[PDB]
Formats: sequence, C-alpha cells, structure tokens
Amino acid sequence: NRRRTWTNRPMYRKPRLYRMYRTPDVPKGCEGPCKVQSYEQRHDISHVGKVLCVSDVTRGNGLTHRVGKRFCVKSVYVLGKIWMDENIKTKNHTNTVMFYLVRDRRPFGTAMDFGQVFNMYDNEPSTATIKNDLRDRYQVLRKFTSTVTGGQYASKEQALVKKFMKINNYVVYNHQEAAKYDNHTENALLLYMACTHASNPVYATLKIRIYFYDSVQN
Amino acid sequence: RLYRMYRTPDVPKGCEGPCKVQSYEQRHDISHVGKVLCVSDVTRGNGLTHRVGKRFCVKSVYVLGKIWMDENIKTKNHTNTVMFYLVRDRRPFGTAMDFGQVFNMYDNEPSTATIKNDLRDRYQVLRKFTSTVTGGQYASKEQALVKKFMKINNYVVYNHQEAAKYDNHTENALLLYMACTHASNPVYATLKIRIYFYDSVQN
Amino acid sequence: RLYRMYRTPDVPKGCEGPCKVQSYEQRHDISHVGKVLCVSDVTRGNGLTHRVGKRFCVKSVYVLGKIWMDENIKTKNHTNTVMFYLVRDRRPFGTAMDFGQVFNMYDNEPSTATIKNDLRDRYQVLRKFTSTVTGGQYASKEQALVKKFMKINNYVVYNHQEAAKYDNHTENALLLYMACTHASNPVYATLKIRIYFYDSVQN
Amino acid sequence: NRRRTWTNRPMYRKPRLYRMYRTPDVPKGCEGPCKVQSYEQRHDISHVGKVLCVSDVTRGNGLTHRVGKRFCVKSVYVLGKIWMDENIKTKNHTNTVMFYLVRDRRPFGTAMDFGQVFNMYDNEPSTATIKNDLRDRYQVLRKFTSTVTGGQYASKEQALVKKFMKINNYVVYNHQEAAKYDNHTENALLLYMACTHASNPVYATLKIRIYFYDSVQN
DNA sequence: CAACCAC
DNA sequence: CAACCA
DNA sequence: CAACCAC
DNA sequence: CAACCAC
DNA sequence: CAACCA
DNA sequence: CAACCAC
Repeated sequence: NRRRTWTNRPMYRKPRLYRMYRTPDVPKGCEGPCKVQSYEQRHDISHVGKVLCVSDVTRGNGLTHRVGKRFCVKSVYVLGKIWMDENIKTKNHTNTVMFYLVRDRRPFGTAMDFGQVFNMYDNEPSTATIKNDLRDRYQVLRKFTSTVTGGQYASKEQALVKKFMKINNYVVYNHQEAAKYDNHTENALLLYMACTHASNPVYATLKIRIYFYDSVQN
Repeated sequence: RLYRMYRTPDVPKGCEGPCKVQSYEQRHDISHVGKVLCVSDVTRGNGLTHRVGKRFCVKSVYVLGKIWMDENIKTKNHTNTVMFYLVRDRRPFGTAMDFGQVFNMYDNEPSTATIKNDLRDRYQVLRKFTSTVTGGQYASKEQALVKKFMKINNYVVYNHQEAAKYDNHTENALLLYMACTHASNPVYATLKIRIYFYDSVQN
Repeated sequence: RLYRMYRTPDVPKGCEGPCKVQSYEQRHDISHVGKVLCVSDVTRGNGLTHRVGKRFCVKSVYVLGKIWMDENIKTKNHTNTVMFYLVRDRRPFGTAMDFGQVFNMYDNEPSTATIKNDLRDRYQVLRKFTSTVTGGQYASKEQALVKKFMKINNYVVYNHQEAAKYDNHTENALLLYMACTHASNPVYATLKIRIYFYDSVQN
Repeated sequence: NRRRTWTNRPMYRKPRLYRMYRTPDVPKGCEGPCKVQSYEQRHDISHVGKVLCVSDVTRGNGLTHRVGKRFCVKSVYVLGKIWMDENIKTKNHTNTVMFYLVRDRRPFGTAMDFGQVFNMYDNEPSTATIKNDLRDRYQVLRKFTSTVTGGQYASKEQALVKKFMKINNYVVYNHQEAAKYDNHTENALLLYMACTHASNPVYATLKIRIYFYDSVQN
C-alpha cells in the first residue's frame, strides 16, 4: 500500500493523498513524503580541515529528488566511524575530529574551505568560532567531537560516530538542477570536519543522511 | 453463565496462556561481512517451548553473554566493536538474507549500516547496540559482557507447516544481525539469546 | 466501412507502428564483482526513439562491439572471459540490484552464477554468452569482437511517470549483467547495445 | 501465484494442485514440483582423482528436500570453471580434467574413491573404464573433458565448464535422512573428477545442480 | 529487582 | 525505539 | 542549539 | 543477408 | 532459450 | 548416452 501508491502515482506529480492531507511528521508550509538523501564517503581529515555540502539534492519526480526550488530539511543523521590508518596508529598521539554542522544564510562559490570562515589561533580547530565579519552569514547549528588515540602496543584505532540532529531548515535553489553547492540561492547546510592533532591525519567513513520535505510556499 | 476471560496484565493483547521461553545458546564467530540468525524460530507442538497455533506474540528478547577475543588475536593491538541489530522482516521468504544484502553501507562497513533504500518497507531496525573490545600485546581488554533486555511486541505468523525454520514464517520474522567493525581479525560472541512469547487467542 | 488494421508481419502481437530503435553506446569497465545496465530504459514522448504509452514490446536486442585489454594489463599473462547475461526482471523496484545480490555463486565467481534460490520467480536469464580474452608478454590476444543479435518478445510496462529510468518500470524490465571471470585484473568492453521495440496498441 | 500456493500449502503435504494433476515436465511415477539441489564447491583435483555424490538430498517438507525414500533425478547441470593456481600456471604443461558422471546400482560405504572402480594403465585417467568385476554395478552415464594449459609467458589459466545433461534416474534411500552417500539403498549419482597430468594439480570451482521429483511408486 | 519465576 | 519506515 | 549570530 | 532500412 | 522459472 | 554394462 505504501509502495504501490508511489509507483502508481499520476505522471508528473505526487500521490493524491499527500496533496490532500498533512501528517504531523511534515513541517509547516512544506508537504509530501519525507524524502531522504545520503552521502556515503571516506573523508580524509586534516588539521587544515575538510568541507562538504549536505543539502546537495537534485530536482525530479521521484524520491531523493526536490520538486521545486524550495524545500525544508527537517533532520540530519550523521553515522559511521572515524579511524586511524595502520601505519599511523603505531605512533603514540591523540586526535579529536571536530565536526561543525553550519548554515550559511547567503551562500555562493564552490566551497568556503575550513579556516576561511572559522577564526582560530595557530590554525587550531578546537579554538574555532565564526569570523567577526561572516558571523552574520554563517551560524553553527551543531558541533560535536570524536576522540581517537594511537599507540605502539596499545591503541584506540577507531571511534563510532552516531549523531541524529533535528534542525528545521528551509533552503532555496536556482531553477537549474545539479545537486551542487553553487546552485543554492538561500542557505545551505555545510558539514566542516577538522583533526585536532597537527601532523598526522585520520580517516572518517561516514554516511551523512538528510531528511527533507518539499515546500508549498511561494 | 459465561464471564469473559480476564487476561492478566503482562501478557500481550490478543494473546493468553503461560509465557513460553525459547533459547538460542551459541558461540557466534563474528566477522566484518556479518552473521545472521533468526530468533523467532520456534516449532509447533503440544510441548513446552513450542507454539500451538501459527500466530504468537514475542513480548521480549533477552540477549546475554560475552564478546571475546582469541589468544593469538588478543596480542595484536587494535579495537573492534560488535554491532548488534535486532531487525524485523515484515514479509519474509526463503533463506534469511545476509547482512551485506539487507543493509547498505560504504565499503561493507557496519558502523555506516542502514536498511537498503529499495527494501526499506520490508525490514525495520527495532534495536541496535554496540560492544567494543580492544587487543594489545601487554595490556588488552580481552572481553566484554553483553546484557540486554528489550521489550518488543512482535506478532509472528507462521506457515501452515510445522518446523522451526525461517522459510516457514509468513510475516514479522525476527532476525538478529551481528557484525564486527574491524576488517581484518574476527571476534567470538558466546551468547544466550532468549525470547519470551505468548500464543495467540485466535485460530 | 471499417476494415480491421492488417498489422504487418515482423511486428509483435498487440503492437503496431514503426519499429523504433534505442541505443546505449558505452565503454563498460568490467570487473569480477560485475556491472549492470538496464536496456529497456526509454523515455516517453512524441519524438522518435521515445515510447508513446506505458506499454511497449521489445522484439529484439542487438549487442555489438569489442572486449579489450589495457596496454599495461595485456602484458601480464592470463585469460579472462566476459560473461554476458541478458535477464528479465518480472516485477522490479528501486535501483537495479547488483550482479552479486541477484546471482548466487561460489566465491563471487560469475562462471558458477545462477539466479538466487529466493528471487528465482522474479528474475529469469533470457540469454547468456561468453567472450574470452588472453594477456601475454610476447604473444597476447588483446581483444575479442562481440556481435550478438537476439530476438526476445519482451513487453515492458512503465510507471505512469515520464523518465528513462529503471525505477519507473512496472514490470518485465530488461537488465544486461556483465562480469569478468578473472579476479584480479579488469577488462574494457566498448559496446553498442541496440534495442528494437514497438509501441502497444492498448491504452 | 506460484510462490503463494507453496507457502500457503497444507501443513505436512504439497499443494493440492500437484497432488491432483501432472505437468508434462514431471517423469513417470513421480509427481510434484521440480525440486533443485546444489553443490557449490572448489574441488582440488589430482591425478589419483576425486569423488562426490550428487544425489545427496535430505528429507523434509519443503523444496530442496525429498519427501519419501524414493525419488527421480531428471537432470544434472554442472557449471563453473576449472583453473590453474598462480604459481602452477608459470610452469609449461597441459592438463585435461576428466569428468565421469557414473551411477552405481548397488551403493554402500562412505565413498568408492577414484582408481578403485576405474581400471587404468599407470593410474592414467584418460585410459579409464569400469573394472571387470564392478562393470555390473557401475555404469558411466556421461563423461566429459576440459583442457587447461600452463606457460611462463603465455598461458590458458582457466576453462569454463557448462554442461547440462538429462538422465531419468530413480534413487532410493534409507528411512533415516542425512543427505549422505551412505544412506542410498538404491543407485546414487557420483561425479568422479581426475587431472590428466601426473605431477601438478588443478582447481575446479563448480556448481553441480541436480533436478528431481518425488516418487509415488511403492 | 531480575527476566516468566517468586516475594 | 530507530531514523522516515512500521 | 551554540555562544551575540540566527530560527 | 544484415539488423528496422532496402532489394 | 536457459535451466525448473516465465 | 557410453562402450558389452544398464535404463
């Protein structure tokens, strides 16, 4: 019944039920089924830092597709593992991976890059807050850490990241669809990752999942 | 006269009789690819720890035991976590599908595991829980205790046929899925998986 | 008067109109795990090489091209065969399932591949055909030609929706599954997969 | 419809339809759906030779289960690959794998073993026929070969075996079910494999599939 | 509380 | 509770 | 929630 | 025959 | 045709 | 079919 109605739907549009009615699940303005979108990747983290846009969703009929240019992201579910490489783990040290889920109210360009948005002493991600000028544009919705420790004879090779986070965030795109950061006219959810230890890196195998609904507004 | 049978508290709705247990005591050899076992496997019969009809409600699962490392593996310095998933298959068939072909994930990594985008209507994850164990030459955390009681009102329907097999389940079959986070070396899991069920008043 | 339309020979039953072609020209990078592509992917529209309704009959598939080895791989002495399977998925959904999770086989070996015991009702193998290529330092068989016409009366039903996507197919979707027999090194396959179809008289 | 009737069948017995009626597919005497049974294995072949029983099927309600002690094997489908190991393939030589699908009308014991049934000069599998005395007991239903050639600079590492073969063969078991060669009261289908080259071995990754129907007779 | 068993 | 699916 | 910024 | 196009 | 399934 | 043996 769940699956049938979506396949047997009228050509270009959602099933009638969705159009009609509203679950308590869906936020204000927006309608339709809770569409998912996933970013599965092994991110190689550094001291300088890494970025990715997690609102990157293309436009289309089906599921995992925005319909219009506007849509509301209701929640983000980051899950996976951060870990040390087999040659690095021998060396005795510790590193926390700093995750910052930020929003930029006025986005453009390809990517902002870490340390060109976060102000910090000696390029240190633990002392990181938004820059004086960009403070208006960028806001940190969530931040969360994850520790990993190397050692010759005894090591903590890996750490499991599992973090659900609800953030009712409305985003607006261009007319053209590419599922790219460049296309976002309104705010776009960015995940910024940074390794606390200066020299050696850490890996982060992550599924970043994002849950969203299509906007009726405008 | 005929009074209605006052079903006692702490039995599920549409179910009666004594609470019947069913145990699956085993040493599971856990891997990165992932192990499976069906925990709704219970035979039909007049004996105790058998179902009577085709319908019954599991009220609660009790997983208890130990995860541990072998004597040659424990010397090697690493960490690894066993990822328990108790999942419900709503509309099952055939052999129980392997951890790899139910859960989708990056590089066969169980920490990134969620139910496949295609067959998400079919399977649901009821409970998940981790358990970490650390190797080390001079200082190891050889073992880790598992003690996990979980109340789930799961009504399984069976095939007409009598057998304690997965093929028989018509709907809501219970699978326990296990997987080790570290790729190379394995882990043992000595586990008693106990299940507490009541037979349905219907049929 | 109204005479019935004498449908010409060499069009399928319940189908009429001109025979429309559809091509999928590509260099496929073949592996041991196995590659897939849907060959019933055709969009809805008034243009040529589009379907009109949701129903149409593929009458014939024409696979032609070349399997070949890279300049660094061809020096290494081995043999490897590409195993083409043209399979029908009767009742499809979602993303097209990977070669590994449709076909069951010993040690992921495509030569031992048959459709999984569970989902055997769903998938059928219409045609299979091999193509061997041999490496060698001094004397190699670098490449192998593929030329294979196959008449299959396959009636696909689509989703209401217009799109040339696999998700849309309601039934009888056509998948071409490819897999290399040798485990280590890969093979290229420059292929034109052409498909010859007629639109259904119904709807 | 196909799948539903088998799951919704009456408890201990086949669907009514099968009981009633007979397809042209099923052989004489026997009834019911065409039950399959598979033996997927990497067989390590030698000059002395290897054996396996391919009628090994256990007893039970479902598919891939015999019901009674009697059943008819209609066809065998051997498919897979024979191949040379990475260190062996360097050496220049040739070997054919000789497959013999034989039937022993009066089987017992664990396995007969190759060269204790086949008579041959200098233990050579190419000169192999059934022994003078056992000739009555054993019959070769099919034989088929497959060549593989080693070489330092140019080799034929592997060869694809694909062989369907129809052989309406009725077999009878003990009362007890173990899916073992020992249990066969009547004839059992045995596959005998042998490498033609004396010294080095060859591997054989094979799915041996067998198609059978349950007997109404006796 | 521990885990279908009791107080 | 797990993570849009019941 | 994170930290004077915004929803 | 080659592969929706023709003789 | 592929291999018990349409 | 394989090779005096059997179905």
